[PDB]
Amino acid sequence: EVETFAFQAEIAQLMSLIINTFYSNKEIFLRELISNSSDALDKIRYESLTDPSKLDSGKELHINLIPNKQDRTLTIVDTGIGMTKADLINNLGTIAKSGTKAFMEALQAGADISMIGQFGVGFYSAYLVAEKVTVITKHNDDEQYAWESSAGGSFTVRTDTGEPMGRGTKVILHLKEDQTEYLEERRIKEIVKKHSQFIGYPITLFVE
Ligand SMILES: CC(C)c1cc(C(=O)N2Cc3ccccc3C2)c(O)cc1O
Repeated sequence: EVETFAFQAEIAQLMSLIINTFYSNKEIFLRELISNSSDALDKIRYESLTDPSKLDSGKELHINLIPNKQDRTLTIVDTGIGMTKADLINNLGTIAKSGTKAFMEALQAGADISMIGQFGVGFYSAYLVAEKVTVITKHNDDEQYAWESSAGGSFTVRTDTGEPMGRGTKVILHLKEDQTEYLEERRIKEIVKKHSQFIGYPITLFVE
């Protein structure tokens, strides 16, 4: 069973801006996803301090970067808190309506696209490089779900019968044809060092 949803008009607008604005500094997408992963890992870590059973779905708190040149995908995996069905539908747990509004106001007053993450809508920077994004997620309080969107105003949600993950979020970037540099090991290392050097969790870059 696949449910199709319309993005709120503001989010559809934000996505169209990201996809259609000329902006060469696309590499910032990765730091935005690593930042989201790090936030989700902080959440599970903090909740686990009063309830250790929250880590029964996995004790390791980490980030994996998985390039696949055959599929032309870059996948960002974490073992953070994950998201419920309600969170996914509600703009992947972001303050997207108010954040978009504030972001647009900032862009009028001298901000640029790289500042997207300051407004809580950094996830959408995935569309700088990806023609389609798949989000697989597992929260302790819910079952596993796949969110998907190629933009164009809509997204889908279905139950994911997996590859079960114990807990966390997997972001699969189906890269645009001209963005395959982000599958190269030396390029990924360079971007992690430039923008995400000092992060509170291990980042493992998988080799092919
Ligand atoms: C898709 C994107 C928004 C994203 C989400 C997560 C995620 O699971 N969460 C849950 C959570 C709880 C508190 C604070 C932030 C977050 C983000 C993720 O792990 C990675 C992502 O790219």
